[PDB]
Amino acid sequence: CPLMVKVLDAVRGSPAINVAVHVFRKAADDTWEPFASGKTSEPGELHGLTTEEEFVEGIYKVEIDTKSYWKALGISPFHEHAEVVFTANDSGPRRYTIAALLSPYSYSTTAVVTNP
Amino acid sequence: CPLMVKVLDAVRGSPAINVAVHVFRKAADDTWEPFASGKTSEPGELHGLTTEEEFVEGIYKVEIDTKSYWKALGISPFHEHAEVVFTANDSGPRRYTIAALLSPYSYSTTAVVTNP
Amino acid sequence: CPLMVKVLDAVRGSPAINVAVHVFRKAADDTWEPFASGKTSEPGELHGLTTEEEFVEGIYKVEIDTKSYWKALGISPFHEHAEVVFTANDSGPRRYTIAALLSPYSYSTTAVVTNP
Amino acid sequence: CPLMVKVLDAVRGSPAINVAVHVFRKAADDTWEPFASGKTSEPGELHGLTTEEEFVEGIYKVEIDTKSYWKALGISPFHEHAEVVFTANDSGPRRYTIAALLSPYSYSTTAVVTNP
Repeated sequence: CPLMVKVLDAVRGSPAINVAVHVFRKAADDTWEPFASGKTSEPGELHGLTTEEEFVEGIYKVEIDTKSYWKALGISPFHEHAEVVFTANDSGPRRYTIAALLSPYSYSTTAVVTNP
Repeated sequence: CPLMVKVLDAVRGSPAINVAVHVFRKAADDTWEPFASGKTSEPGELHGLTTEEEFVEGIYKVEIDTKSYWKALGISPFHEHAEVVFTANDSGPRRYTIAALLSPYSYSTTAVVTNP
Repeated sequence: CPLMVKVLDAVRGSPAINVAVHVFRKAADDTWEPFASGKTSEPGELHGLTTEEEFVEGIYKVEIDTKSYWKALGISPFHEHAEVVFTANDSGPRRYTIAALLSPYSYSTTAVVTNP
Repeated sequence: CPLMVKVLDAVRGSPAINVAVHVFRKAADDTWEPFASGKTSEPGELHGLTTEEEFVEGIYKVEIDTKSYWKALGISPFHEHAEVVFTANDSGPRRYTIAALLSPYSYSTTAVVTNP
């Protein structure tokens, strides 16, 4: 698991469950290729998106469907979605945790990059 | 101003000056059309991007070139840019402030929406 | 102003109005001495807390009464208050802006420090 | 483990290791009693601070010595420390995760409160 996504809800102080996540990779065409997707589970995590073989250097985009999450709760949100765009670079083994902290009119995203 | 962007630097405790910002509007073809651009000035703000007449209902993207900002300081940051995507003016004209707080591996963005 | 406090609400996308703020300075006895207080006004700001002459070197505490803010809105929040503690003016006089972004279970605080 | 503390470094995109944490409980005297302490480990977590028997309803303070952490890295920080003050309330089983995201001039803190 070189790539993990974790989503938290700052209004309720809870993991954000059932949030759709889409991952894209920038293709030679300079367009965004579907790469992986999933919905967050009870602890607000999405595991198993990819494997070390497939997760080669490149530019990746992580799209989190925050608007549907707030709409389920009855809260009118500002953003259409939250996007995280980054380069993956070989340099030691790397694991990536992309964390997102959600409010209706604000979000924070942080990357924790560790080397096992 | 109907649209104002404010950018702060969490490492130095200072406004983020000379940050490039590009604004796009989603067209009828579902492509992103260039709408306005500029660079933050010394208080970390960008004003004058649009007028009330031009700033019609639509889906807008604000792209903040964070990577160039950190590289000019000697830091290799995680994100390629910070992107904020939102529906604007769909219940009438509003005034939008988009704020971004920058760190090398993390950013936060908040919207303040007022009714003129 | 040598000291300004700005408070935003991440749930509503709005400045946080009528929030009580108390400022304390650490005394020679290591107790917290009351220094200034006030309430945020409609743009979410509190000005006029002190003067350059009064705002000497020291350790200062800014206490933001977040709990009362959320309770007046019907929400039972996690934190009792938000506290910001910092050394001020130790290399000469500076101008401080203390910003706080509020959600029910999360808050962020940032300092912007400028040299007059 | 009803209480866990997790500390992240937004400059380096890493867990914040060896950060001192002190936990206090508000005593009948209305003063702060030492309750638990520790230093964060490699994944930036502090476990084992207390037990369900001892963690009764009350007001608790968590103090994170952020200033020493930045000083070790050669970065001049703004805050003396980060403080988190909250009430623990019986109402179902509750576990508390206090998360802190650190930058030199900014920090965020979030509570994730779950019921097993």
